[PDB]
Amino acid sequence: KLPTNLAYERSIDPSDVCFFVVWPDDRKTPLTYNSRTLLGQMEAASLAYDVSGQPIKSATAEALAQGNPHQVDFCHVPYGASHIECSFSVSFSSELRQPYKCNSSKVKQTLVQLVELYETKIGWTELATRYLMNICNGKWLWKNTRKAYCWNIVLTPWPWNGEKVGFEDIRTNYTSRQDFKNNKNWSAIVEMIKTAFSSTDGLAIFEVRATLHLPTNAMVRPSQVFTEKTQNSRVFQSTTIDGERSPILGAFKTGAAIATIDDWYPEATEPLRVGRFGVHREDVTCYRHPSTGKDFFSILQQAEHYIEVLSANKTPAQETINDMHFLMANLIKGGMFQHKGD
Amino acid sequence: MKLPTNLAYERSIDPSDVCFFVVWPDDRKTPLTYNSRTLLGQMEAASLAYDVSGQPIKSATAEALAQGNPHQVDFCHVPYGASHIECSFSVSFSSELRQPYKCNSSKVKQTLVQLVELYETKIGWTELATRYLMNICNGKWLWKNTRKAYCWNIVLTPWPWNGEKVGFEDIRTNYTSRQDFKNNKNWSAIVEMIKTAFSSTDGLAIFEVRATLHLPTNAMVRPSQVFTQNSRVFQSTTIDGERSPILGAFKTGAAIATIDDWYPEATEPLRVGRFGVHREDVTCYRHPSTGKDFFSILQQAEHYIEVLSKTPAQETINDMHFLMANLIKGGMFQHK
Amino acid sequence: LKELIASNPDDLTTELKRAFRPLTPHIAIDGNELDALTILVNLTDKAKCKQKLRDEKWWASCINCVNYRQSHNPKFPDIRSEGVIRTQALGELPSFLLSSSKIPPYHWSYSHDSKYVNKSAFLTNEFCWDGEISCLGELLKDADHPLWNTLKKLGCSQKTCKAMAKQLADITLTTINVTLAPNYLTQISLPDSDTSYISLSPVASLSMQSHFHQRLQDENRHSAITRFSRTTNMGVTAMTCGGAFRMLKSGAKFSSPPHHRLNNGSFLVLPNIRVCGATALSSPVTVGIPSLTAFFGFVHAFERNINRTTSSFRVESFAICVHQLHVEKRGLTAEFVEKGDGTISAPATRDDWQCDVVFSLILNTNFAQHIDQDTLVTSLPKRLARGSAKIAIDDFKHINSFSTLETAIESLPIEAGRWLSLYAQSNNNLSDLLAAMTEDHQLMASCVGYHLLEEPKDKPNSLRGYKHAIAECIIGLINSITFSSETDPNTIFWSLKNYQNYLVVQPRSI
DNA sequence: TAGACGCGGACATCAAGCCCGCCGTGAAGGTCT
DNA sequence: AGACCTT
Repeated sequence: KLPTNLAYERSIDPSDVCFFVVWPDDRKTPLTYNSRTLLGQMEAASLAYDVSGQPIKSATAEALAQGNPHQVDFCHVPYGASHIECSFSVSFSSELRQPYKCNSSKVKQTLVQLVELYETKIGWTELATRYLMNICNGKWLWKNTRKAYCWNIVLTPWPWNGEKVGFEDIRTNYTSRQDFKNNKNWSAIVEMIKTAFSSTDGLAIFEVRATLHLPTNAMVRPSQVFTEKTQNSRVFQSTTIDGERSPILGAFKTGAAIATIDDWYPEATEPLRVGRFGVHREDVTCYRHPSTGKDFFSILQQAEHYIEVLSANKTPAQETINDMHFLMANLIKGGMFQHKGD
Repeated sequence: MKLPTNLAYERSIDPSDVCFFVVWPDDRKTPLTYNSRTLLGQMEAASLAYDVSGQPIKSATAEALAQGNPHQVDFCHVPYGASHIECSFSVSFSSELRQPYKCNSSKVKQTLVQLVELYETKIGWTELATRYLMNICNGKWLWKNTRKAYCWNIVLTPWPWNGEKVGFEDIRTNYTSRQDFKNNKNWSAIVEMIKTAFSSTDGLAIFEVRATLHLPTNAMVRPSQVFTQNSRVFQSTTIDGERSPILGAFKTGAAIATIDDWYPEATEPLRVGRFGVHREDVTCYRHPSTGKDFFSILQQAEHYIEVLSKTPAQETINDMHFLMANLIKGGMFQHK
Repeated sequence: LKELIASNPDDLTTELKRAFRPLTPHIAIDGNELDALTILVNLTDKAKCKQKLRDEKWWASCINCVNYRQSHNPKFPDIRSEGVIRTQALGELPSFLLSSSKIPPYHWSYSHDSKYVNKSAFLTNEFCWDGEISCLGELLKDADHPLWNTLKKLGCSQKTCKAMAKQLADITLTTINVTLAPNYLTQISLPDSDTSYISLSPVASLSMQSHFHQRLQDENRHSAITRFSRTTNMGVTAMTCGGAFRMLKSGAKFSSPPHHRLNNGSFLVLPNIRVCGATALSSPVTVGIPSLTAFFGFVHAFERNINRTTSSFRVESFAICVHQLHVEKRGLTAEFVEKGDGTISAPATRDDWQCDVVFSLILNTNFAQHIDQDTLVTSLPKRLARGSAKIAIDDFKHINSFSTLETAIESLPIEAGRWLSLYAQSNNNLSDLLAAMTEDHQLMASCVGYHLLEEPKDKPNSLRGYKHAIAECIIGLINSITFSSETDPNTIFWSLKNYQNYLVVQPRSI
């Protein structure tokens, strides 16, 4: 199995999250930033100690009490503003049903049959609520909702016939999976995601709109660049809105916020970025390592075995469709499934 | 105990800039402004009439030492006829000291988590959290503007809260000692909302501070300065369409965090750091040859666990306050 | 051409080491000859004194590097890419299309691995003996050759080690060896007519990489530095100038004038498409607006989506209207791979360039009938040069069709743009462009077409199984148009013409 | 409703523009033996 | 597995 070239492409794609400042007389200007230098202090461990104790003799009690300048960027909410608002847009489609690469027929008809038999037996009501609870919570701001007063999500569906569905204060009301379900527009927006995945060339579009109340002169945290090389730290990713600079908060950083759903690994406390090695960025560990047997290429190599389980009416579903909820998550976002190359 | 090659914490205290405003007897408020003026001074440097480790040079005669040095500086004063000065900022207290932020080693992560937990149960947050609230409530975040002033008053509005605004008045005579804040109608209620921010998980508390300064006529205001001719350049932001000095975001965090007086001499409260540096004199108390810095207490953290399981003596307590104060500040404790 | 004048001005040792590595003008070893051939036989470790590098099995490591000489670099820009390509341009180009047929091909360089970088001396350096600018290894492969009794100036090489240099290097200098699977090569597919499709893989000529580097090292308004992190694996070209890679910045910050100053058919509009994070490294030598073959693929993947419903769409042309432009460095974090020893880490680090295009399109098809309202949205593709492609909800009411292209530019609800054409003046070197780029500072350069090295041939694992060639990149020049009242639309409405060895996209006026 | 809007002459000299010190670290290799 | 590897 695992032929020499096989690839899908993604079925969820966001855009970037531009920031704007609103004024008390209902006026809108974009948020800006400027660079700032500062005087730190000698605090690295490799300046006093060299290796395993042995403090450096040429770094005395006056050499350590110097200063060291470093230049940063800095962004904050200006004085006398109302709040921040954060435009954003998502879309959904159906590209998990047909492959993008070919040249093996026995795995091409198997990987389209497994989608058909997951569709009707145990349908899309599991994944399409997890992908929608990450959007409608405020998981896509990543750090701007901590140390904040309140925030409010308002989303415009398409194709829709009705009023703009909006979610009010989330820190008190929308706590668990229950209170998202007790809203009078919840089953109409999950089912139009179910319509998108399960139709040949179906489409869904959500335009998301947040309102963010922060304290006086509070800082704002966008995404940062990855350039390789007064040694400027914290250079912000930016765009030009209205002929003015503006920090953008990522484009692939927002695709990583939405797809934090994986809690089917052998310990399963916190959801993970969906991937084939299940990596936790704040550790360096790999949950679902390729020795536990639970990485993606050791679950994709029972694809004819999960045909032979879905046909039987006795579905276990304790630890055998968690191997299929995980398997269908990597087909929506994945797309370079190839063993020895590329 | 030995520490890994990737270790890091975030803050727990997060203050902001201090915007200034001028208040009139009409009760209206405008921003404060400044101007650059040029000066004329004397030849008064020792490296200008002498030689390096030597004798007076014979180019600096009686004439050529009586000329003028012109120099441009910035300058900011209270305008004539105003009433007082108005200041404002806000501090958040999270709990991001409980677990680390980037650790790569499952063994030292278990030690740092169960050391914060044994700290909460035996030697509580009544000693650290009182010290950070002490500096916010007597204007140590103004640094030199309370020097040579008549009277200043501070009014707080906390979140979450139901009641009235906290207020401290006449801070030269009434609010001096540690007991002078305990004798209050509103003091205990705001200390257990800083502890509950630290002790519980997903725990938050926001204070939003405002003060009034009374200065004599045309008195001078002293804000923060930039790092780089123009001597004495000031730090600026735009407040409702003008230019104004700001007194800095990191600088007001360095006045909240002067609580360290446990070093081996114990005279003046220092700014908390890994090596305990000082700037009034340019030496380091808590040098690593004394065995009292951060990285020599962090590598002995396994020893402090079986002291907390009879009360600890005094210096084991005074090194646990110093270890906790660097995790609140937390600052990328990597090595090798 | 600084042979002895640069030999002893008493500067330092590595003046010569910078002078043989092919990112510099050449020297001509004519007068002082034995003192220079004792340098290249002593550039292998890192005169006439540090010997025993002469008459040993040294030649076994010295003969293996002549097979890997790489006219084109298959490792650009990803490190792990096996391949050997050494072939010239296969044809010719007209006057206003810059490529590596317009500069002579004499800067080829060893790119296989890390160890044999220094041991690839003595047969891969170029030294201009009396006439010809030539290397050292494509000369010593015959008997009746001079400067070979100077190999016997050193009394070490017996004439049985001459007997291997007779017959080892016999027939080498025309090969192409890439295998498409399993490999990290890029490849695409393009129509050659309305009947078939040709697959093609762009490669990077390291004569154009050398030529643009050693001519742009002292002007900063027209050069943007792009670094890489494993310079040894890329070959000696990315090691000599290690990391740097000066490559042709856009010229000025983008300017938005007023759009137009005005008072069959089948003209369809698409208003203000916004792209989030499309790449800017279009050719291997330019930075700025993306390649206009990506504006072609955005159209042809759109006309195949409508032909799923009515199979007579036939888009036939398109027209580009750039409203915003913004280029910067952002960094693309690649994700974890299985490395190869035992571990799971990230692959090698590079710099990127990403862009942000707000543009709008005019499409002159032949379909003389209304399309729809609904399925004209569902049939839009979602990417433009690795980017995103979204519009709005409330801009679905500006999408309309027309039959007269002078009211069609009135339907664009922005009015602050610019149109695009091609600059039909000769650009035989890089110095032609920068002279035109300092008179204007408002013109852009990108890859407008490809240039084959092959007839092409049927290769087994070709992408969609069609027909696979190997191509270069064609630099061009992009212009501003206001469309006042008189500029005919033939300078707009570009197409693809298939000139039998190059697939250049140019407008339909030429 | 018809018109016109002035000549003639100078824009001074003189000195000077200080020093102090610093510029953090962890992670990301293909290839033959 | 590890030894090689330059501006």
